[PDB]
Order: sequence, then structure tokens, then C-alpha cells
Amino acid sequence: ARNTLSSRFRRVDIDEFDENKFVDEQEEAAAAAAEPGPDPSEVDGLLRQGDMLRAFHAALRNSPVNTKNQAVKERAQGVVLKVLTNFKSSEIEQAVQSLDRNGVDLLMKYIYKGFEKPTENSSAVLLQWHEKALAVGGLGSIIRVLTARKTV
Amino acid sequence: MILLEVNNRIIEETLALKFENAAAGNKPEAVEVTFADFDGVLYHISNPNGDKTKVMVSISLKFYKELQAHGADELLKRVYGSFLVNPESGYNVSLLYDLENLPASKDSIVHQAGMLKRNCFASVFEKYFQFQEEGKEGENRAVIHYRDDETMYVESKKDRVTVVFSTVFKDDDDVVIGKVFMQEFKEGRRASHTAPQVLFSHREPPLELKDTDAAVGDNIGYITFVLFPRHTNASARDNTINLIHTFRDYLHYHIKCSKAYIHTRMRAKTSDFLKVLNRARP
Amino acid sequence: RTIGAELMELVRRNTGLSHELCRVAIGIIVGHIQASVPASSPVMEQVLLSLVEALPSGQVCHDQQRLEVIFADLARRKDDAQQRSWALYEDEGVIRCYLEELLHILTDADPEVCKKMCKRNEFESVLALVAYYQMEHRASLRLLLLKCFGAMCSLDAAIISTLVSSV
Amino acid sequence: MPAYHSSLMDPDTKLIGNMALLPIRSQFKGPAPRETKDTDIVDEAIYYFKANVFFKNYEIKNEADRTLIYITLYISECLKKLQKCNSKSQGEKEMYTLGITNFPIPGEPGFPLNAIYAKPANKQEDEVMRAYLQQLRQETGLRLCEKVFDPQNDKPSKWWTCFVKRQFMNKSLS
Amino acid sequence: TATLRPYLSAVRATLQAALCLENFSSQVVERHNKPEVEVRSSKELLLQPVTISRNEKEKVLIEGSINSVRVSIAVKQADEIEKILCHKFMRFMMMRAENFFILRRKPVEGYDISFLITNFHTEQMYKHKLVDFVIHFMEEIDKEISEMKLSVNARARIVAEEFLKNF
Amino acid sequence: MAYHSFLVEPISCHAWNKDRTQIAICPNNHEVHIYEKSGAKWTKVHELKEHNGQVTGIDWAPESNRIVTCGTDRNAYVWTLKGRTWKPTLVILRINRAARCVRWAPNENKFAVGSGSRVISICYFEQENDWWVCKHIKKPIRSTVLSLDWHPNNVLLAAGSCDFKCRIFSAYIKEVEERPAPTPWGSKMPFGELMFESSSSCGWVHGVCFSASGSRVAWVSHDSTVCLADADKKMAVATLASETLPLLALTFITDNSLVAAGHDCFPVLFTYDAAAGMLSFGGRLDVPKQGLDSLHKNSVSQISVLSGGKAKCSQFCTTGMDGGMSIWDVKSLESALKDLKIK
Amino acid sequence: GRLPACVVDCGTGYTKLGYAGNTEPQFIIPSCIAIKEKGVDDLDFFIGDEAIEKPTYATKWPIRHGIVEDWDLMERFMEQVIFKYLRAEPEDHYFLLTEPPLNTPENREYTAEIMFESFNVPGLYIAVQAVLALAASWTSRQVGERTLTGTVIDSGDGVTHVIPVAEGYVIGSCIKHIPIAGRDITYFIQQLLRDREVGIPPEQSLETAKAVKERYSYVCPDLVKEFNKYDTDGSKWIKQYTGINAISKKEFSIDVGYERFLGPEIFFHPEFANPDFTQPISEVVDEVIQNCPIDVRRPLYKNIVLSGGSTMFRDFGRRLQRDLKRTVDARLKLSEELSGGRLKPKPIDVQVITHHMQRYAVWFGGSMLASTPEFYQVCHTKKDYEEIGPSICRHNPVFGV
Ligand SMILES: Nc1ncnc2c1ncn2[C@@H]1O[C@H](COP(=O)(O)OP(=O)(O)O)[C@@H](O)[C@H]1O
Ligand SMILES: [Mg+2]
Repeated sequence: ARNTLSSRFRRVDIDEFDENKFVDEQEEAAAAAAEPGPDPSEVDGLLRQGDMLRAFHAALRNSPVNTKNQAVKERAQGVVLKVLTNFKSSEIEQAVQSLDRNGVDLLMKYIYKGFEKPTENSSAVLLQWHEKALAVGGLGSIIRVLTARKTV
Repeated sequence: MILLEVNNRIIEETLALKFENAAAGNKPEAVEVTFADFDGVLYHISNPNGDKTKVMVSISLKFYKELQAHGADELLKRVYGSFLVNPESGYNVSLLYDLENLPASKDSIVHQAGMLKRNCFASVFEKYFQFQEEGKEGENRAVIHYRDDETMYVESKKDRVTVVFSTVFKDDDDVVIGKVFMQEFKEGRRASHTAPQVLFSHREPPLELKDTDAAVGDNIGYITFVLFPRHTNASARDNTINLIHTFRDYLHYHIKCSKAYIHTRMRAKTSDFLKVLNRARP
Repeated sequence: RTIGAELMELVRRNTGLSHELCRVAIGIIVGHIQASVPASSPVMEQVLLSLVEALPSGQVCHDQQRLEVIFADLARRKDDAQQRSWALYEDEGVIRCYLEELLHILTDADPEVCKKMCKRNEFESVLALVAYYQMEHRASLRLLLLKCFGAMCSLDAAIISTLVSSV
Repeated sequence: MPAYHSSLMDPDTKLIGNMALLPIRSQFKGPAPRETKDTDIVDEAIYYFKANVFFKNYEIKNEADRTLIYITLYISECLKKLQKCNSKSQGEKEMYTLGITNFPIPGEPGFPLNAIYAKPANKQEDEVMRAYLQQLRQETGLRLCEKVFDPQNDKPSKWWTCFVKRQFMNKSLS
Repeated sequence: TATLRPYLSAVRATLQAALCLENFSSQVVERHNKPEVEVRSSKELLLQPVTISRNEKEKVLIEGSINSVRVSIAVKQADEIEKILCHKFMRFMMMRAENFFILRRKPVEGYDISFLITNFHTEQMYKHKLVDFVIHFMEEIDKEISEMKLSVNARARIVAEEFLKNF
Repeated sequence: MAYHSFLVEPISCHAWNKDRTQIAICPNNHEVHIYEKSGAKWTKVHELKEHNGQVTGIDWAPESNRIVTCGTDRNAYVWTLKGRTWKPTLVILRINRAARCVRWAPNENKFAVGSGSRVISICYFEQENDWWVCKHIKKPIRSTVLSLDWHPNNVLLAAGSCDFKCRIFSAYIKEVEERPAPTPWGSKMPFGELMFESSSSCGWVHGVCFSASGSRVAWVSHDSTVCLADADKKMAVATLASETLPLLALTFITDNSLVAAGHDCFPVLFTYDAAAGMLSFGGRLDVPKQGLDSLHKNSVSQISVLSGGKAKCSQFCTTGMDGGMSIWDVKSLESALKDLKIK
Repeated sequence: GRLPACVVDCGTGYTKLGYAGNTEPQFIIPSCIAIKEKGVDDLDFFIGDEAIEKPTYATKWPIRHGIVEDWDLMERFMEQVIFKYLRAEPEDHYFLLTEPPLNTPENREYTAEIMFESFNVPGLYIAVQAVLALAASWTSRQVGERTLTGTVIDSGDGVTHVIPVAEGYVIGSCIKHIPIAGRDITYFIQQLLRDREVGIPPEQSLETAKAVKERYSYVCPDLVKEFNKYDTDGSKWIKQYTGINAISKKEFSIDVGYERFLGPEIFFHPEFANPDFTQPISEVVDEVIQNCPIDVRRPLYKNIVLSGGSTMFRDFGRRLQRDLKRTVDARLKLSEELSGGRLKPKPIDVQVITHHMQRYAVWFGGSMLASTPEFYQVCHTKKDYEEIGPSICRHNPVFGV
């Protein structure tokens, strides 16, 4: 059947103005000054001479995870994603094996971010990186990408 | 049903009922029927002035002024003859079949009653088919608006008759499949070597018609039919006209019916995948 | 205690042999390990006696399960009034598969199984096929039912009284 | 709507088990009192037979319904033997032999309605039941043979032997 | 435009990572039990989204949660006749989503199909076989479209012959 | 290394009696089915039917022989065996959402229930009305609670939540116990005092167990990061990030070693060295079976200690989503794995 | 010129086609489709009367209980209905279709998904069958004396419905839906004859049961009294039906007995066929009306319109009008007793009318409708489909929200 009374009260949503909503925490010390991240001149000067394996660690040493700002994160991603794309496919296992555990997890975070917005050939490389970091870090590396509340 | 029928069922069904009742001696029963066909056609069968012994098959073609020209008023008379009478109001042509003055062998007048839409279009072809046989070139083309948003240009030359359709595809899923159907009409002379040549210009018209106020669009389609004298001669012009005035509807019949072939085939592949999932069900 | 009956069920499942050849295969294998290996003769002779001379409690034969599944579908396809007189779905390939399976069971399995499942509930399953035959018009299936009736007459004579007294 | 039930029950009517030991018009001998009226629990069940075998739900209102259900189940046993008969004299001989047969009773296996029937507790009540039923099994068969057989040919009618496959609900005394 | 073996190898690993699920009663409504990835009322129970991609067009999106996963997929559509046949194919696959228990009746915006896998599917169905269906889908879909494109082209010839033959 | 498939559907929770002669599973429904160990068989003896919803936690008090349940229907019921049948006894939790875990206390005078109402309910008995009234601890918590375990003092309480933390609280009830003795966790332990709050904020805390000494607590997370806090070392945390799927439950078999199990469908071992101040992976315990290669064909949700307590355990039990219950013998794994060592 | 709308009442047994404005349909064909037993081979099919006779083709019946089951065939059944029989360019003509009340929404969605996408129609209205059957009766009724208030019983081949209508508005929440119809009556006669009259070929049992049903059958006042009339006086009540075999062309004869009144009895004793239903139709109607508002109970008893082909049985309303008046005159008697016997309430004037057009009643109410201009407002439109999607046709009056 049909009703013939004002039923407009059921349209407004009161749940928006709620006090029990979840609130995640952030690093107070980073809001004032953000981590500078891998400086381009550092990595780039190591890329000019072809020292990829050291420009590699220079990009994973600094990472603006604690930063609330998104541009420095984006600049940081473009730096490391610029680095991974220039590697030699035979040299990747040489580089991945050098990293400690906590660098493999940070690597796989950046890998699953490169798949978001790919260039012509940005993804055929990252799938090779994904194969090696998985051979070292296993599925538990990916789970620390899913559970990570703080993006790279 | 691959090929469309050229003779309407409702007329052959309705008249043969009357004609078989009266010739059985039974009394006549009244009738008042309005219906339609393709190409914006509208029929009307009626007992004029209440006289239940007379039935009046009318028809309301638009674009009949284009067909009164080319001499269709004479073509239709050469077929029905006595049955053709003054037009019913609002309608362009009107037959009349007397139930008490019926001849025997009624299947011939019935089968000709169903072909009334054919006998109207059959003039503009017989005129131009004769111009090629007479060698007459330099005559003017025949612009017929068989629908409001479509058009049929005819033209005659020394060695061929050129028939054009300025059709239209409403949806964009139809113009995609339509290119597939027309891209195979072009290659139709690989199997049927005697067949006519076909062409297809998607948006813009050909060069023969760019001056003629033609229409352009991302959904229109211009389809040509080159008919050589082994089609336009006296022995084959009937079966040729019986196909050409049904092409626009033959094409759309099989675009709509190709979707059902697709749908028919995805219900199966969907059931092939579903066997792979039930592996997961213990 | 029950080995000779639990082996015949294993062998008919994983080989498809008949009841007779199921007992032959075990009597030959056992009778040959007994002779070649006299150390095992006491065990083998108990095993042979279980054959010459029942199943565990919950264990039910494979052929008995299938006859519960076949007689139940064919009676479901008999009680489907729509599909019988007003067909929509395909049925010739499924029914032909259940009737072939039925004919290999009546022809090969133990008759006392195929007797009780046909004599169950006053011949409820036999009398259905007798009606499905009257209802069916396709000769590809009327022929398989006849081959199945001819196998049920060989088992018992109470089934013959049921069919001749039927339609 | 509901099926056809028994109208003959009266509080003065005796009870055997949880059935209705109702009067019967018969020359046979048994614990059933003799009736004077022109209608009995038998003539009813034969009136209501052809209609009650099509229904699929029967609600037991009283105990006379438990007597009607028995006969309606036994009439389906008569017709199985009568369709094979070529003469009424051959049927009366087959209807005798069947009533003598000791069918199951309330309480023992074979009886399809053991749950909704009350067995005899004492042995005397058992002996009365087995002799009341046998008085019904004999007058029922004797009265069918007047109806089943067409006097024109003196052979069974297709109008009765069409109900051979129609059990009461689906039950049978066998 | 990379290769197919590593793509499915990445997707298969991310799926095993995201099908680590358990039941979870709701904390916003009294006794509901919903998949939190769909309702998105509890941000803490929503894991991160992660994307995989051979190229710009093809990609996968695994939106996980404590009690649900959502696997949106984009298929490659070179020409318009392939955009059509993929659009219809999913519609005929969504219409039977009560039979594909892990399926959404509509796709996520920007994608061609979307799966949804709850904690009740892993308890009932085999977790490792569900993954093999997603993977088997992603490598067969390209074949099942071109087989239709070829079937449309074959039909268009017969429809031409059956018209021009009569001339 | 046994495996008895009670059913095909999950087993949300389980609990053993003192003798380990009976077990009380929940076969993914509103019922608690009590099975008894008749020789090498399992026979069902009782079935508890009072819940209007699914059960999530069970605990069996060994001495009193009083079973306690918690379910999604916002209820709990304390069962007492009167004669041959179990009779319930009502509980007043006062929670607006569903329950997720329950654990009896050591001294069997209280229990604690963790709920999706962002609280923990410390329940005790009231003979004035036959009720079990409850008190709440909801000061820092911000989301659902998944697991709990009691300190041996019968006061302190650990709680793993979906707030990514493993807090520790003081469940002191003045009416039923005197003030406790101090501990390395702190002296100021009134009702509802946050003693220790972990630092990590990534992954949901699925399991928590106290050490037999009471000075060490470990917790498992969905981040594939086991952890362990030591109070003797100023509440320092030692992690060991795993390279496999997460774990869902743990328990101390000794004062140094642990046993965890979860979505990897088998148990493992973890060893702690306070000298170095870290954890180390003690290897998989169950040998790869001669697709999955173990007994549990799905995840594991609850692990329990049958024989030897947490001081030094000889047998522990696993209970999983595959409708199975596998008993393990610790020394048999020591022998069957000569490389394996239990510290 | 301006073109009329196409009207299609796809029923279980028979399908009613034509264009609006007319009084009787242009075609009435069975809802059958004959197929062979890849490529262009899906077009080798026939429907209607051209499907029964085809020897080398398999006849399929895609509609059951008013609902469609195989949309692979009904999409082929509708592209001959349009291009062969009606000869309509669907991009020009609007359409009117019919559904039963208990048609699922997903079947309404796949309907519109077919017409709007495949056939590219500019409009569509999916109406309720029996409601259109009531508008037809009002034309037989006097002009101005039209009774807007009425009850409708539409029983065909698949399913039977009771639909009240009060002051033009449909009381959808009181509709009932009895699954007994002309296919259950036919399979019950097809059963009684297999038991008695062997000699009917299995291919001609259905043809033989319809013939008995349409010609010889009727409705009885009491069941068990008819069995006696057939037994005691058999020459008067037992008819004979001579058929023709289709293989040998030899005649076969049978005796038509108890199946004359037993088929139609399942309207009143439906447990004969379907054990999942016991209530008669005489009682379903009383619950439909007594569940309706207290003010429109009298006008609904006074206009009970029998429609459909399976209400053509002789003495169908005479028994329904009698089983109700028993039920209605008692209820008023009981209330008169509980009150105190001070008021004798007015009796209720039950009336069960059986109007002249039944084989095309629903179609006629669709042709009168489509010939209006109001039809072209309520019709869902191609534009509205592209925006809102195929859920535009999801709702029916039987339910709310
Ligand atoms: N005189 C009649 N008596 C009884 N039934 C009839 C008679 N004439 C036709 N019928 C039945 O009407 C049924 C079809 O009813 P109808 O509503 O017109 O079609 P549908 O049921 O498909 O909607 C057929 O099954 C046919 O047997
Ligand atoms: Mg109808």
C-alpha cells in the first residue's frame, strides 16, 4: 500500500553528528616541521655516476611516513619511483638482498603505490621488484602494507 | 526467419477469413481494424457505410507525393484494376473487395492485397530500371523520404542503377554492430559473384550527394546498392524490388537479433565459469 | 570379522566390476598370497571364509545409494507435470544417463540389494517407471526402460506379478 | 473443503479400542450388533469411496472416522482381486477368502496408522477387534460384488477398476 | 603491456594476504553482522587499498577488511565492439550472483566487475579455490570476448549471403 | 597430534574441565555442546540452549565446575551442574553491543567480558538477588575488545583490542577481595587504572596471554608482529615481525617460550632472551605433512594449555575454523624435531 | 501517420497480439516456440500455430505460472511477434505488456532490459492482467452506470488471482494468488484417462484432455451425488469422444465419465491436484473481501467479475455465488444473535457475472487504455531508462515502498 503522512523525518541523518567516531593518532612533532625526505640532489648525484645501489638506500633511508603533508610524500614517491624504474633487471636481486627486513616492507609499500598511477612502462618493472621482495619478505610484507595506518 | 516477408499477415489472414466464409454461404460479419507496417505505414480495413458485404483496405503512406511522382498511380492500377477506388478519408489509397461479387481463385487477389506497400514502392524502381534499358542518362534522381529521419536516393546510368539509403542508428551500440554487418555486404561478391556491389560511408555522404542537402552525423550511415542489368531486367526486377524495399528493415532486424545471439551465448559462458566455482564448494 | 564384505564394496567402487568378478578377484589374490607366503595362511583363510560365508552399521553400499538417487529423480521427473506435458528444459540426456546407470546396476550388482530397493514400500519405484513409460513418447527412453524392466524380472517373481497386473 | 466423514456416531455407540463398534447389517457372525436402518458404516464408505480417495487431508473428528478409514482402505484391497475376476460368482469366492485372512490390527506392524489408532490393552478386547474387522471385511466384499460387475457382461466395470491405483491417502492394509 | 605470469602472481599473493578474515559483530548497530568494507562505518577495521596493474587500463583493487574483501577488476577493451561484449557479459554474470556467492550485483565505479568475499565463504568454501576462480577469470576473459567478436563476424556473413544470394 | 573433526563448520570457542575429561565447544551456533572423552571416542552428553545468538567465548572454572558463556546476544550465563543437567544463572553486563571474549579468574570469584561496546565488564556474584552484577572499565579504550587474560594475582587484567593496543588494567573489586600485593607493573592498582599501554598502532590485537611469573605479557597482531613486554626491564617491548600470514592466539608454555597459531593453519614457537632483549623464531612445530600440508585445513582461533600449566606445558590444544580440535604433545615434538628446542 | 501502440498479453497458454484502438486482437496464438533438435541457426524457429505441426522441431513452452523461465526463448518469441506477425518497427510504436501480480521484480527488470536495449522501444508500460479485465466489463455495463468498484477473478492456464478494485484504486495488499488453473485441470484429466482409457496415444493425451475439458466438462453442485448419477444412470451422463491418430490416421474412441466434473472441482477442492493448497476459491474470495475496508465490502460482493478462459465452465458462478451467500448470510446471522436480536441487518447482494469477452478481456482493457493520451504519460520512457536504469520498472501495486 501507500502512506499519506509526512515521512520526511526519516530522510535526515543524525549519525553524522556523533561523538563515538574513531580518531586515529598522528605524530605531533612532525606537524610543525616535516621530515625532509630523500633530497633529490643526494640521490640524483648518485644516479649521474650510475651508483644505483647507493641511491637506492638513500631513498629508503629517508621516508616521510610521520608527515601529515601529502606533497613531500608525493615528491618522495616520485623520487624512489624514478629510481626503481631506472634499475637494471639483473641488478634488482642484488639490491633487494642487501636490505634489512624493515626496508623490504617500506619498499613494498612504495611498490603498491606505483601501481596506482602508471606510466607506459612503470609497471612491468614494479612487477619484477614485487617478485623479489616477495621472495625475501613473504606475504607478511604485504600485510604490513594493508595494516599500515600511515601511508608512505 | 532470416528474410522478412513482403506481404502482410493481417490482410491475408483477415480477407481469407471473409472470403472463405462468404463462399461457404455463411453471412458476412463486420470488421474495423487499424494496424501498421514498417516505414511509418498505417492500414485500415473497414466496412464502408456499414455495408458488411464490402471491405475497404486503405493505407496511409506519408511520402506518397514522392510516389505519385515516378508514376506509382499507374503501377498500382495495372495490378488491382477494378478493386482500386477513391481514397478513404485521411488515407492515400483504398481498395474495395465485394464479398458477393467474388471470383474464384481468391488466393491471387489476397496475396496481392498483402503486397500493397510493395506495389506502391515498385513504381520508382520500374521507372529507373527502364531508363537504363532505354539508355536514358541525364535524368534527375529520386529523393524519397521513407522515414522522417531517413531518405532513399535513386539514380540511373548507362550500365548501372545506384540505390542509396541514408539510414540512421539511434543507439551507439547499433552503429558499432552496423559497421560489422555492412563491412561484410561490401565483401559479399566473394561468395555470390553475380551479386550487386555495396558500399558504406559512415558519417559523410558520397560525392554524388554532397550537393543534395544530405545529412552528416556520428550516427548516420550511407549505404549504396549498385544494380547491374541482370537484376533490372524484366525477369528479375520483381524479386529485386522485393528485397530492396526491405533492406533498411533487414539490417535492423539482424542488429536487434544479433544482440539475442550474444545474450544467448553469455548465459552459457557464465555457466561454464560457474562450474569452476563449484569446485570450491565441498 | 567383516573383511570379505568390506573389500567387495571397495573393489566394485574403484574398479566397476560386477558382484561375481569382485569375489573372484579377491579369492584369487588371497588364494595366491596364501600359497606363495605360507606365513600368512591363517590370516588369509579367515578372509576367504568371510567371503564364502553383512556390512558395518552405518556403512551402506554404493549401489544402494545410487538406487536411492535414481529412483528418486525419475519419480520426481514423473511428478513434474509441467515439464512432461509442457516441455521447456532438456531432459533426454539426464534421463538417459540415469537409466543407463540403472541398467548396469541391476545387471551387475548384488540381486538382494536390487531386490529390496525395488520391493520397497510395495514396489513404489517399479510402478513409477511403469507410469513414466506410459507418459513418455520418446523411443530412445522407452527402449532403456524395457532393458531395465527385463533386468528386474530376472531378480524376483513378485516383480513380475507387479508389472503384469499394471498397465 | 473437507472430505466426507461419518454421520452415524452417537454417544450410545460402543467403543472398541478407539474405534466405533457400529451396527452392521450382515448374515455373517461377529461382535457387531445388527442394524435395522437402510444405511450403515459400510454403505456410507462405499458411497464416499470414489470421492474420498482424491483428497489428501483427513481430520479425525471422532472414532467412527477410524472405522470408515479402515473400510476405505480395505475396499482398495477388494478391487485388486476383483479386477482379475471374470464372473461375480468368482468374486464372492475371492471376497470370502480375503476376509478370512488375518490382516494387521491396531498395535502391530503392517497397520499404516499405528500412531492414531489405539491397540487393545487386554486380550479380550483383542479378540473382539479381530472378529469385528473380519465382519466388516466380509460384508464389504459381498456388497462390492453387486456393484463392480456389470450385469450386461457379468464382468468388472472400468468405472470401479480405475480406482485400483487410488489408495485412500497413500496407505494400504499390506 | 608487461606480461601475464607475474601479474597473476602478484594478485594471487595479495589475495592470500587479504583473505585473512574472521567473523566480527557490529559496533554501531545492536547485533548486526555486515561486511565493513561495504558499510565503512568503522574506519579502524578498514585496511588500506592496494592496486596492481599491468598498464593504465588493466588493474585490480583489493579493498580488504577484518571481515570482507572487495576485488574490483578492469579488463582491457581495445575497440568499441569489445566494450560492448564485456559490458553485457558481466551483466549476465551479475544476474546469477546468487550462484557466484562471491559476486557483487553491480561493479565498483571505474571497474568492469567486482567480487566480494566475506568471512562466511572462507569457512564454508575453500579459500584457495576462490582465488583460483578470480585468476582463472582474469586470463580467460580475453579469450571469451574474441570468441564472440569472431562469432559476430561469422554471423554477419551469413546474413549478407542470405540477402545477396537471392538477387 | 590428534585431529577429531567435530563438524565441518567453525568452532568459535572451546574450554576444558579440570580433568581434561570433557570439552565444551560452540559449533558455530547458539548452542554449547559438551562432549566427553570415552576411551578413544568422543560422545556428546549435554547441550546448553539459552542464547538468542552466536557464542564467542567460553571458560570453565576447574574447581567450582561452573561454565560461563558470552554471545552476540549481549548476554552471559553462568552454568551450574545440578544433578544431571546444567542450569544457567543470570548475568547483568549492561552493554549496548555484542560480546567477544570471556575468561574466568584464577580464584574463580569473578570473570571479565570484552565487548564491542568499547568496555570490559568485571562480573561478580550477588546472592542478594542471585544475579551476577558487573562493573565497567572503559576509560582509554576506543573500540572492540578481542581477547583477555588474567594475572595470577586475580586482579590485574590484560586486554587486546582493535584500537591496535594491548592495555593492562586493574580489575580490583573491593567487595570480594582485599587490596593486592605490589607488582613490577605498579603499586597504584585501584579499579580501572591503565598500567601499561603498548606503543605500536598498526594491526588488531587478536590474542593475549600472561606469563606464569606474571612479569611478562605477549600479544599477537594482524600486522604479523608478535610482541612481548617485560616489566623487569622497565616495560620494554620486543617485536618479531613474521614473513607469513598473521597469528590469532598465543599462550606461554614456559616462562621464556610461546606457542602461536592462526591463518597459517599450523602452530609455531617463539623464544625470548631477556639477556639480548629480543624474540626469535623457534621454527614451525608440526612437521610438514607427508594446497595445505597440516592437520588444520583452515585457520586457528583459540589455543589452550591442557597439561603442565603455563609454567611448563606438556600438551596444548588447537581449535579452528575447520571444525577440528587437535591435541599436541610437546615432548613428542621435541623428539620428532631434533633441531627443535624449547627454552 | 501517427501510429498506434502495440499490445501484448503473453500468457501461459495463449498469447494475444495486436494494435490499440481495436476491439479484438489481430492474433491469438499459443505461447509455444518450435526449435530444432551457432551462426544463424538460432533463427530457425517458429511460434504459435506454426510450431505444433512441425515434425522435426521441438516445441517448448517458456511460460509457467504467468512468469517467464527461459528468457533465451522469450527474446526469440518476441522478435517474431514484432517482425513477422505484427510487423512493427519497435523504435516507433510504444508498447503495453502484462504481468501477473506475483511476477518478481527481476523479471520486470529483464523485460525492460530487453525492450529498451535490444528492441529500442521509446516507451513501455507493464500492467496487471486482471485489472484490465475489469475495465472491459464496464463497457458492457450501461454508460454512466459504470461501477468503478468490483472484484475480479482471472484464471487462465498458469495461475488464478483474486484482485479487488474499489473506486478505481487497487487494494493490492489484499490480493490472493491461487496456483490452480487450466494446466492443472488438464493434467488431472490427462491422469484419470491414463488409468482408465488406455488407447489414447501418449502424443495425443494432451490434445484429448483439452478437448474433453473445453467441450464435455462442467461444474457440479455436489461431488458424491454425481458419482451415483454416473453409476445408476450411465447412459445419460457418459459421453463419447472419437479422435484420430496422427501416425496411422485410424480413429480411437473413449468413454468420457468422471473427468467431466472432477477437473473443474479443483477450484473448490484444490487438494485433488496440489497438496500445498486446500482452501476453495469460494473461501479465498471471502477472505479477500473481509480483509478490505469495511465500507467497500458490500460493493465488492455485488460485482464479482469472472475473467479468463478457465472460468468458461458451465455453472461456475452459480456455485461460487452459492458458496458465498451461504457464508455471508451466516455471518450476519451470528452477529444478529450476539447483539441481542434487536436488528435484522440487511442481506448482502452477491452477484457473480460472466461477461461476453473472456479470451481477449485483458487485451481489450489494454487497447482501450493505449488509445488514450493518459497512457503516454505513465509510460516509462527510453530517456528515463538511460538515466535511472532498468529498476525504473521494479515496483508493482501489490507491495509498497
Ligand atoms: N469452453 C471452455 N471451457 C473451459 N476452458 C476453456 C474453454 N475455452 C477455452 N478454455 C481454456 O482457456 C485456457 C486459456 O485461458 P486464457 O486466459 O485465454 O489464456 P492464458 O491462460 O494463457 O492467459 C486454455 O487452457 C483453454 O483450455
Ligand atoms: Mg491471462
